[PDB]
Amino acid sequence: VNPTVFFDIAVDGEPLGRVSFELFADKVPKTAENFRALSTGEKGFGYKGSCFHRIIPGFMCQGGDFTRHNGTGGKSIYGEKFEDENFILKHTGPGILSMANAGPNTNGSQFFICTAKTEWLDGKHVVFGKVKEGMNIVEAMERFGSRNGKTSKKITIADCGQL
Repeated sequence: VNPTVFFDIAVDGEPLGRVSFELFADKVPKTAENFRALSTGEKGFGYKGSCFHRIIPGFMCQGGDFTRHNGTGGKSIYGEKFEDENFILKHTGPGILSMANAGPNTNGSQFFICTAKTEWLDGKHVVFGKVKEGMNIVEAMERFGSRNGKTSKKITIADCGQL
């Protein structure tokens, strides 16, 4: 019953593979719905064509800034920001999908895919999904990151939607 969405990833425009995510709409419905709708584009804006602007191997892949492409932009389907819905779910290991923010109750569209256990983010970032298929594709993306987060090739969401 929880929705599944997919990203088709490209590296300098060459297809890499597909990642799918289960979104925990049963526990964080408002946060899950934002990501779902941005993945389908159904409200007229969303993730298709956007990049992963920050990738730190052994930590996380960050994306979702579809307005400024660098970590300073994005917006949710509810407005420019929305509240921290709850902190029921924790950052338990690789494959966790969590919201980026700039302080309490500042969620927009940016997110990150953890590639390690990040327990120091518990209670500060809302966890709302996990990788279901294609964790190997996330691992492949990670190799284009660097310690300061700048990517060596352009990592883009070439297509996305709901399965």
